Amino acid sequence: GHMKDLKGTKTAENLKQGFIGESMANRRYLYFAKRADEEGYPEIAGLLRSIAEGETAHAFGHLDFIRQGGLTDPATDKPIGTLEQMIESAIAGETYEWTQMYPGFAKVAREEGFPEVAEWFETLARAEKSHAEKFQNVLKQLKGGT
Amino acid sequence: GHMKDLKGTKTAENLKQGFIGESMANRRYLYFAKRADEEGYPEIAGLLRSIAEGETAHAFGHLDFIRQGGLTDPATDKPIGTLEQMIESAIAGETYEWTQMYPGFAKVAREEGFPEVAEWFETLARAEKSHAEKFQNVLKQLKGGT
Ligand SMILES: [Cl-]
Ligand SMILES: [Cl-]
Ligand SMILES: [Mn+2]
Ligand SMILES: [Mn+2]
Ligand SMILES: [Mn+2]
Ligand SMILES: [Mn+2]
Repeated sequence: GHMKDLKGTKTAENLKQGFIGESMANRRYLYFAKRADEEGYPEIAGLLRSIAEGETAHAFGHLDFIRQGGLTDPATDKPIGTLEQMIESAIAGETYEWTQMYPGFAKVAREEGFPEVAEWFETLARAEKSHAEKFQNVLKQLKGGT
Repeated sequence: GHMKDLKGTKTAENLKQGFIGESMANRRYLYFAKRADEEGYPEIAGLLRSIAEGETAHAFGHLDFIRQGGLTDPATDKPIGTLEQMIESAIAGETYEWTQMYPGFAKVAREEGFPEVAEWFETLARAEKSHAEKFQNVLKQLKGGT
């Protein structure tokens, strides 16, 4: 029982990268499943969806080791030990997306001659602003307010 | 109607990074929802799950622009225009994970004194090998075989 700290280790970075790849895999497989669905391949669609559940299990297990080891959220570098911390992590990521990421992407898309992509990024910025506000309302309630 | 190619643009990289962040957000929010569930916060859990659906919509829309613009899969740098290409992308990512990513992570985890994390990475390598084989079997069927 020689217990070591994950902070600042390569393993900590590897758990974060594992989480990213697992997250992408579930999204990709469910996206692919819709193409199988369209074209009439229910067994392929079903396999994609079942393997996607595996990737959920993998992502969540990475997060368990991250949280239990006192590492931060891969997306935000904020702690995710408690429910309030998790909501704070949500708010930080949403805030980054609507105040920095998506408006910057929309500006670049317009500069590069991709106005339809820019309008999408603008739509998303508005959506993440909404998400942030709604998470802020839950945080206020968790902290004992209205 | 002055149509430009997304390949090699900043916008192409921004769609990929958008996809990564959206993927992580859906995973994180569903993970957070389970903590809300445990502790008896059904309205918070429900909000997390509903916002997670938004993040699905966002991720899938990024993939639509990627695919429609002839860009490759953020996770594998493989085309994802057709169902067979999507399955090939799945196989490539699974193959990377079991033949390189997870065994390398397990080796590093053991070196750094994290055997329980290593055993997890070893479990995952075995799982991704299984996923690869099962996707390879579907690809063989899509190509007209048994
Ligand atoms: Cl089928
Ligand atoms: Cl509640
Ligand atoms: Mn996996
Ligand atoms: Mn959001
Ligand atoms: Mn989003
Ligand atoms: Mn897999």
